[PDB]
Amino acid sequence: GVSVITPGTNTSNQVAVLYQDVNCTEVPSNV
Amino acid sequence: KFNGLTVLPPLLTDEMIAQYTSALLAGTITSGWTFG
Ligand SMILES: *[C@@H]1O[C@H](CO)[C@@H](O)[C@H](O)[C@H]1NC(C)=O
Ligand SMILES: *[C@@H]1O[C@H](CO)[C@@H](O)[C@H](O)[C@H]1NC(C)=O
Repeated sequence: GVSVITPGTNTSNQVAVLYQDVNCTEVPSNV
Repeated sequence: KFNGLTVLPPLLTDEMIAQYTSALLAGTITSGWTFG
């Protein structure tokens, strides 16, 4: 699955993304 | 590791929960019921 982490649109529009139990070398900065 | 089925990990690890119980146990051996 894919989850989106947001501080709330009333604070910022930046976002982080969690790819659940996926090895981070096969996803397609901060990784 | 199946077809559409996944298992999510718990937020507290087992190390964290053992830390919590050792803090409770050191509170009671040493202060009685005053820390609660
Ligand atoms: C939400 O927005 C209102 C007005 O724009 C502001 O007063 C409030 O503090 C905001 N909430 C947060 C959690 O930033
Ligand atoms: C992802 O794959 C690399 C290449 O084999 C491996 O070194 C790494 O340990 C893997 N990720 C995890 C969390 O084990």
